[PDB]
Amino acid sequence: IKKISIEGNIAAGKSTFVNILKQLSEDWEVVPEPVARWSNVNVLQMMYEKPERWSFTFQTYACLSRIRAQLASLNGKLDAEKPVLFFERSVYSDRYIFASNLYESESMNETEWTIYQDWHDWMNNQFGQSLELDGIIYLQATPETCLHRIYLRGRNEEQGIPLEYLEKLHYKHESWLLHRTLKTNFDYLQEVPILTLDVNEDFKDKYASLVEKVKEFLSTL
Amino acid sequence: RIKKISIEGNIAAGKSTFVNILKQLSEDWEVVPEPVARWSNVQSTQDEFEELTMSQKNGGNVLQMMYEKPERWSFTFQTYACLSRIRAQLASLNGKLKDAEKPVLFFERSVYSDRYIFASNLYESESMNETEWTIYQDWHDWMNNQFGQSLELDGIIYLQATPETCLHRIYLRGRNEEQGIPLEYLEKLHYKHESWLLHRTLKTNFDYLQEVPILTLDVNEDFKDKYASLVEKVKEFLSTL
Ligand SMILES: Nc1ncnc2c1ncn2[C@@H]1O[C@H](COP(=O)(O)OP(=O)(O)O)[C@@H](O)[C@H]1O
Ligand SMILES: Nc1ncnc2c1ncn2[C@@H]1O[C@H](COP(=O)(O)OP(=O)(O)O)[C@@H](O)[C@H]1O
Ligand SMILES: Nc1ncnc2c1ncn2[C@H]1C[C@H](O)[C@@H](CO)O1
Ligand SMILES: Nc1ncnc2c1ncn2[C@H]1C[C@H](O)[C@@H](CO)O1
Repeated sequence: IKKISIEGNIAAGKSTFVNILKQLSEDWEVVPEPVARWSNVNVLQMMYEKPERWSFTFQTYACLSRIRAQLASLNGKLDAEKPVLFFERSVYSDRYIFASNLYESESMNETEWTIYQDWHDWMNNQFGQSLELDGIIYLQATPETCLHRIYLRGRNEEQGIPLEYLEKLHYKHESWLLHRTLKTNFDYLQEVPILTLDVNEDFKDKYASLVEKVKEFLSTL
Repeated sequence: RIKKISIEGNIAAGKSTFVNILKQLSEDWEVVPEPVARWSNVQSTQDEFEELTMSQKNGGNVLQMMYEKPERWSFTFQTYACLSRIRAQLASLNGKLKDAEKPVLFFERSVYSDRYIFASNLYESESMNETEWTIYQDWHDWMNNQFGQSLELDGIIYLQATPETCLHRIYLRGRNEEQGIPLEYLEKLHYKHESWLLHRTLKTNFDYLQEVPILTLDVNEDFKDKYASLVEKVKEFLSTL
């Protein structure tokens, strides 16, 4: 099973795009972010209201529900010829973008962070080899595109998110995936291929061509 | 084929003492310490390069933090306490007792203590809200459907001391973080272990526990008074298995 992680900032349109991709082939399946599991255990609203209190509790639940659902979809599903499983984001995104960001903003203290890294390290050392990515698709949209789209989706918990939060997360994604300067202690990720895609335009325009590029990206793998 | 024996009892019941002495009777016996030292000095792993120039910094005390503000730090504590426990138990399960004839691996507390005794109590005491309590049980259960089976106990030895003995032995031990624990906290935990291990009425999400053999030992006495009898009882206990 070839595993692809779909990465991008909030409301760039990763659920939109991946849902579109699933249909191209029967050999293609998707692992969504468990946002409904998060809305009703509402830990998402809690952390966004009180980031200094609920940040670590969120990252734990977040990453845990992601590991669970990524593993459930390999342990079952697909006799498929050349199967691909696309992940809405990854364990690497949780830790080196969001959790790292919250730390950098002081919504996690040194203790919380250290515990979070030690849990991430262990949690991932049990599997890791099992959920290792073969490729990344970085959906690239500006902070402002992403602020507009948050308003379009209309989710109640995210309406307060300031642009400056999004710029931050945007800088982390560019550093990790475009400049490739961010260091994870998973050194295979340095030899993982990355398809960057501009998705700033309205999907009425340019969009469908992107999907043709993806069929391509997954020929070389 | 390693028999796993969990060693349970309240705080300062004397579990560390009894089982680290008890293990000298056999080379086929080894003990997995409760990783308390990791909880009072929290550290994550260092980069392969960073560690040649950087010291492993002394972390925070998430054990003190939890005592000082349980409604803030109970969830974070339970989560790490359980992770570190599992990690050590599994590591010694894969690690020790190669050339061993009748191996017994004695655990200091279990993953079930942390959930059904300690966390259960912080919930009940309102130190963890429903979300925290629900997130935690969801993690615990998952963790148990993986590495469990590999962790199943063959027995439990319950070292029974009065809340008052525990409190005394807390002062004796002199552990800084625990010095302001009131008798009432120890009372509640005593009660939880009674229901689990003596009366066996406490309702669990793991059925085999209802069947697991339990040896109850009274360790209120000065160590040397009952030592002879306790070792007798224990050995007559491992043979039933
Ligand atoms: N290219 C696009 N053009 C116009 N709207 C888009 C585009 N991509 C996504 N959207 C819309 O913006 C919102 C956020 O997209 P979504 O796929 O939910 O993002 P994510 O899952 O990455 O948070 C949704 O309303 C979606 O319909
Ligand atoms: N039977 C005993 N009589 C007098 N002191 C004891 C006895 N058993 C243990 N102690 C002391 O009580 C303290 C707590 O013991 P410890 O073995 O750390 O308990 P636990 O491991 O259950 O927390 C230590 O000072 C230990 O030396
Ligand atoms: N690992 C994470 N840490 C903090 N926040 C996260 C994380 N993953 C997803 N989110 C947020 C982004 C959107 O608000 C919403 C949709 O995924 O959930
Ligand atoms: N699972 C737990 N939950 C809350 N506290 C715990 C737990 N395990 C140990 N302790 C505390 C009690 C003693 O201070 C000391 C002995 O390990 O650490």
